[PDB]
Amino acid sequence: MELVSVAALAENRVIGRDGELPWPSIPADKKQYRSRVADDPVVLGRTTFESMRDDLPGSAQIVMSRSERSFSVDTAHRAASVEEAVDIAASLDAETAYVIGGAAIYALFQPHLDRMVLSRVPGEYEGDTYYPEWDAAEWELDAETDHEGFTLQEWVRSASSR
Repeated sequence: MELVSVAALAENRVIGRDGELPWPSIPADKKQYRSRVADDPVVLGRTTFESMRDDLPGSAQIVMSRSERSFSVDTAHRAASVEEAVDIAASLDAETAYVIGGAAIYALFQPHLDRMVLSRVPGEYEGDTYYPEWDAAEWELDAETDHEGFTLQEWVRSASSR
């Protein structure tokens, strides 16, 4: 298919403070992220990647920026656009990819995703890394379910019926 974005967030829709997220990681976060993204390649920022230099996601780790390439693991690589992020994920070996995302990533990828997977986590936070708005004719609800610490949320792009 193509690629699906996977971020976790609270009040003001805050992604996190240090990198991806300000809590360390609950077992439902690192198990839903690993049965979603551990086989599949992930497209992500310098906020989320300056973290994932320690913990890596799946079969590759793509950065949407304009840096020189070459980062830390051999499964870690750099996209210049959405077209360069999809062409590098399909060049390694994959049908779908994912996205942790982003200060810029979810805000640039929103029209180009297969799905917007999200994680609704309580506790209420100050205002550092921000997520985009959600609509009704751009994307519908694929799945809503309860998880350990949060609510899982799967959004699908607009499907034709009548």
